[PDB]
Amino acid sequence: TVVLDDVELREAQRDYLDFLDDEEDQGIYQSKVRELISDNQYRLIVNVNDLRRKNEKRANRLLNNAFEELVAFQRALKDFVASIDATYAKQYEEFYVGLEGSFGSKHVSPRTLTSCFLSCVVCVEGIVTKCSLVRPKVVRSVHYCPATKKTIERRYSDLTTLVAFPSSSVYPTKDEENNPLETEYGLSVYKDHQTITIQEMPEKAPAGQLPRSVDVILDDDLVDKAKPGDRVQVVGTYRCLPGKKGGYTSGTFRTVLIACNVKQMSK
Amino acid sequence: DEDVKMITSLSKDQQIGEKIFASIAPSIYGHEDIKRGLALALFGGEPKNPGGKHKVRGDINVLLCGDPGTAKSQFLKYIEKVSSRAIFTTGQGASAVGLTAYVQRHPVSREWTLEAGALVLADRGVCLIDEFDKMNDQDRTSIHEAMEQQSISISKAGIVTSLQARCTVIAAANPIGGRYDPSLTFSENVDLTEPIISRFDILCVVRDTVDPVQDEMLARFVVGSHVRHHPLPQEVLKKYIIYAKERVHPKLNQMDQDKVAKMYSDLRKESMATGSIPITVRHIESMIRMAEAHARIHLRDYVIEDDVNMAIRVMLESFIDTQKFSVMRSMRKTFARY
Ligand SMILES: Nc1ncnc2c1ncn2[C@@H]1O[C@H](COP(=O)(O)OP(=O)(O)OP(=O)(O)O)[C@@H](O)[C@H]1O
Ligand SMILES: [Mg+2]
Repeated sequence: TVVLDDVELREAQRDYLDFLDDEEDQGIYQSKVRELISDNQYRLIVNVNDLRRKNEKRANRLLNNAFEELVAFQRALKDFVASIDATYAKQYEEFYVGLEGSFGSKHVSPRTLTSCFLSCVVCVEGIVTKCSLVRPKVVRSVHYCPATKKTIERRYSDLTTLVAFPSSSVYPTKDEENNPLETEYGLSVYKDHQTITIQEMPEKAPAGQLPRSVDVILDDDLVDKAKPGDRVQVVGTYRCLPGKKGGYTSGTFRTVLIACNVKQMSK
Repeated sequence: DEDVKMITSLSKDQQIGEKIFASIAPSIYGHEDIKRGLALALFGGEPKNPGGKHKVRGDINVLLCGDPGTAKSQFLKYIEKVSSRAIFTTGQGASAVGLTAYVQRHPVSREWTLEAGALVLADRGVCLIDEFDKMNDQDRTSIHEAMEQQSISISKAGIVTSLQARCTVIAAANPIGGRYDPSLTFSENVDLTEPIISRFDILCVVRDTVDPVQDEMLARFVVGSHVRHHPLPQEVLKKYIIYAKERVHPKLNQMDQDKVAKMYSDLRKESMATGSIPITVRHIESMIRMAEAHARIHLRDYVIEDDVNMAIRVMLESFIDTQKFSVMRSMRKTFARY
C-alpha cells in the first residue's frame, strides 16, 4: 500500500518546510542549511526553543510524538536542501535532524526518566559508561549473479523500534533458479552502529543509591562522539525494543534511547 | 498467675537480694563482687530522656578484666543461658554472629539478607562479648557506636538507615601480657581505648593471687564438678527477672539528693588529690542506674536508702579497684565507711 492523503503528514511537512526556510525571518536556518551544505554535513541541528517560538503547537506535537514528527522533519529537510541544491541532495540519500535547546519537563536524568516519556524526545544528562565497538549495519546490499551477469540490490530500513518481520531482514544467498550469488561489498551501502550506556551523573545521584542507567543507540556521524567517562548530554527518542517472535510475552518492554544528537560539556 | 503468686512471696522473703546474688551462676566458686555486678546488670536501669533530646541509657554495662584462669567465659556462658534476648559473640570472628552489620546473600537461604550485627540482634537484651581487647578495627568502631548511640548506621550497598540496638554489653578482656598490673591503672592494664572504657559502669578487675584457702576450695569445686559429671532455682530466677523487667519502673523521688552531692564533693577531693582516673557525673548517673536496678531487684517501685547504699558499695568498690595501687589504698582507707 501507499498513502495518498494524510492531513497530519502533509501539514507536518508544510509547517517544517516553512520553519526551515527562515530566509525572510533572520536567516538562522538558511545559514545553518547553507553551512551544513558547504561543510558536507547532513545532520542538521535545530533549536527547539526557536521551534516553540515560531510554531509552538508543532513543537508540542514534536516532543510528545517523536518518530512520526521526526520522519516528517527529516523528509522536509530532504526537500528543502533539494531546493537549495540538487547534486548534493541526490548524493546524500536521507537528511537527519537533531534537536537542541531547552526541553522543560523532558530535560531529565536517567533516574527521573520513567515510562511516561516513551516514544517522546527526552534530553538526558549523565556520564557515559560503555562504548561498544563501532559496527556497520547493512542498509543496501548489492549482489551479482556469476552465471546470469545481472546485478540486484536488496534494501533495508531502520526497523529499530518498529514491527519487524523476517522478510525485511532476509539477506540473499541464492538466485531464483539456484545459482548462488556474489555480494558486492563496495557497491553496497553501510551505516556504522554503536551502543553506549549513559548513567546518572555520580554527584547528582542521591547518596547511598545504586545509580540508574539507560542504554543509547548511535548511528552514522554519531558513533565516535563520546568515549567512556564523558560528561555527555544525549537528546534522543526514548522507545521500546520488541522482544522478537514470542508466543508468550511477560509484557516487560526493554527500552533504549535512539540518539538524535550528542553533546559534551559546554566548557 | 501462680507464678506471680509465688514470686511475690519470694520478693517479700526479706533476703531476695543475697538470694539472687548467690543464685547467679551456681556452677562457679568465689567472685561475689562479680555476682552482685551481674545481678545489677541482668536487671538493668530505667531509660530516661527529657523531652526527646537528652537520651541517657538505662543499661548497666559490666566489664570483666583479668588474667586467664578466672571463669570470665563461664560467667558469660551462664549469662547467655539465663537472660532472654541474650546473644554471645567474640572479638576474633569465630562466632557465627559478627559485630558489624552487613548486607550479603546468605549462603543457606540464598537470599539477599541484611545480616544485622550482634549488637542489633541484642536489641532489648544482653550482648556478651568475649576477648574484648582482641577485637579488630571495625569491631572497635562498631561497638563504640552501639555503646554511645545504640543506633548502628549501615551505608554500604544501597541501604541508608540508622536502625537501633539498645543492648546491655557484658564484656570480657585480658590485660597486656596475661598478668594483671596493680602498679599501673586499669586504662593501661586492659588495652582498650578510654572512649570505649568510659561507656562502662561496673569494672570488675579479677586479680589472681596465690591464696591457700581460695585455691583449695577452687580445686575442690572443680574436682566436684568432675566427680558429679563422670537460693533460687534457675527457672524461678528467670521468671522473677521477667516479671520485674515487665512492670516495675522504680522512681527516685525518695533518695538523699544532698548526701550524694556531698559524697561526690568528697570523692572529687580524693580524686584531685592525685592526677589519676578521677570521678565525674557519669559516675553519678551510673550510681543512679544501679539504685534503680536494686529497686527493680526487690520490686520496691521506689528507691530506698538500702538500695542506694548497695549502689554506692558496688560503684565505689569498682572505682577504687580501678584506681592504681597507691590511690586504691588511699581512697579505700578514706571512704571505708561505705
Ligand atoms: N572461680 C572459679 N570457680 C570455678 N571454676 C573456675 C573458676 N575460675 C575458673 N574456673 C574453671 O576454669 C576452667 C577454665 O576456665 P574458663 O574456660 O572459664 O576460662 P576463663 O578464666 O574465663 O578464661 P578467659 O578470660 O581467658 O577466657 C573452667 O572449667 C572453669 O571451671
Ligand atoms: Mg574464654
